Amino acid sequence: LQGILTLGNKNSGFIRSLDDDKTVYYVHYSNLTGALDGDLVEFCKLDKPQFGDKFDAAVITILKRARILYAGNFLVDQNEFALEYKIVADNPRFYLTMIVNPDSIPNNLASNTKIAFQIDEYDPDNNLCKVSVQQVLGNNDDPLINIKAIMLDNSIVFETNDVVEQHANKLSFDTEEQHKAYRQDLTDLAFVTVDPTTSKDLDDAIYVKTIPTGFVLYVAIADVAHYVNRNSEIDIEAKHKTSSIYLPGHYVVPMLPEQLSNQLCSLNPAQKRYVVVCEISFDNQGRIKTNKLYPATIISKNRFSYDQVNKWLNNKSELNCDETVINSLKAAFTLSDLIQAQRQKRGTIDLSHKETEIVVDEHYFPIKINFLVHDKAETMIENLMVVANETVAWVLTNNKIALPYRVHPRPSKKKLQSLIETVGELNITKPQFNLDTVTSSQIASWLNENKDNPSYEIFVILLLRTLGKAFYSVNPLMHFSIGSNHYTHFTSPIRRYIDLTIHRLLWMHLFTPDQFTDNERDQLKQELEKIADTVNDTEIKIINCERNANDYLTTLLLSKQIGKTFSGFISAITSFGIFMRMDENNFDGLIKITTIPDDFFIFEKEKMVLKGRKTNKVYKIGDRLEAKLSEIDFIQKRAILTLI
Ligand SMILES: [Mg+2]
Repeated sequence: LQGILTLGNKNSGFIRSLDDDKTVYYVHYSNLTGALDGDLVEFCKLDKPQFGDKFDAAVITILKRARILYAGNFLVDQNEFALEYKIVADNPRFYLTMIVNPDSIPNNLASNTKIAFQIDEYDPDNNLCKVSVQQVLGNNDDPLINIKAIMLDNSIVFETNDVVEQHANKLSFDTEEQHKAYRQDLTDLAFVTVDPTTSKDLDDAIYVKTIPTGFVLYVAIADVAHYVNRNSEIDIEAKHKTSSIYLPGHYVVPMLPEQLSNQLCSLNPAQKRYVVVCEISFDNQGRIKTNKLYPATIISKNRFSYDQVNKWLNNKSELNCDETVINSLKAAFTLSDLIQAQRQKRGTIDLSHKETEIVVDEHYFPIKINFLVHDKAETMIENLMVVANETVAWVLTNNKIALPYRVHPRPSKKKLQSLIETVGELNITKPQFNLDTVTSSQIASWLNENKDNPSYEIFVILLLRTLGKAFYSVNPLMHFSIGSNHYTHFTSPIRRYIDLTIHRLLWMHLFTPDQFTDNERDQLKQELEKIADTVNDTEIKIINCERNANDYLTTLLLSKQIGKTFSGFISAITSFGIFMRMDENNFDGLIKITTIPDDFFIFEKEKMVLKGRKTNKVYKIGDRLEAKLSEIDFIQKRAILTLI
């Protein structure tokens, strides 16, 4: 009766009901009744029986639009002494015909200008709507303007909020805060930051000490919850954003304003800074012995890039820093290798695979695609952050404090079975573990014994699909790929709202509980599941925004390479053709089913293969192919390939 509409191929789609069973109904284009992708609708089941799989439905009314603003290109032409206005929506799932309100059009608005429009009225029987221009965004051919339009279409805020920046500018460094009894003075320790050269997120610093029995690790995290009070204007805006946004060209939309992100909560060299420390003692095998969490004061001694540290590692350079910093870094790498070995022993799934980035010029035009490489300095830093994240999750759990976990459930038996059959056709071994009971360690061993297989890349790709997305939950579910029964996000509160919330929980329950009421603690506890829901919903939008931006920029790059031949492998098979992942750029192009030579090919859904009816030739996931880039579909932002 009520559900969320999702539009797909050919702008038919399906409705996911709001009931407990979350039942799915198919809806054909002709039965949408003016509804758009993501809208909440009232729907009825069709009096037709069942073709198969699921029931069919029709939309009755729209209960709530997914969006109020839509991006599009504005066109103006004069025909017969009369101006004619047209909008071409950016989103190919926006299928309605638009009548542009002329009183919304500035006299100076030229053709090929990106705009945002709203729907003023619509006619569900004719798929016609009246729209008004609400924002003029800029030249429609400018790639940065298209990236900003994509954010708007995904409901992602990117304009600076001056009110919030003004509130943030009132905050300052209180010199007396370091003399509070609850705040440990750590200003003598040789903390350092290690980050990408371009990053302005400097909210974590590390120091590692050797003791005779092993190591002491200090992970110092900028004390953002100390600066951002719950339900302040800054907090509300951060909670709306949920996260910083990262797009190509190192374009960042920060979750928090500048006076926090670049000053008071930026652990800049030689500045006193207030932090929350996770201090963990290890034995000489990398096993955790003890831990403490506490507010502190530090002075970072150095700001390093991954590049500087890696070059120092392979003796291709040297670091101009104190000897205390050198020894901390050496112990950090030693400790990190030990921690890595212990986590592999207990069970953890290394899902590393090929990853790329798009290089753009100063005008945001894409230049080339780079493959990212394994880096020993990132691996060390990430290893230490993971152990802090897991430790904080256990400390909060041990103290019976409700929190948002970062969870990643074990995948179902049926999904594993499907995976095993697909990859078996590629000479990936048959695993011996029980599919009901499979542990993180057992998946790791399975991956390890196939590391030399030529199809290891599609193996990891398919495994990642099988595992699906991690998410946040207040219920204590495992994190199957990290390998822990309890895990959360604690080390990045400058750019993730969950980490900010975790910090608030520490303060209100462990650090200074006497300064808060039980109603404050219970008010936050009661809101945790809605915070998790909003962050989860917005994470889907952010991932979609990244996918949109990557498809836009990569097809823009590929539009200058028509006729080029690419080698690659089949990454997916659908009823409308073959997706081939190109070796040279890691991007999926579409080979349309109808145009495949030498036979008539039929989609077989159970194995997800195309089979030729006359020759029995099979296309399957993992197959190696060569294909010619024949066109760019700019409507759907797809690269179309033809087999050669
Ligand atoms: Mg960092």
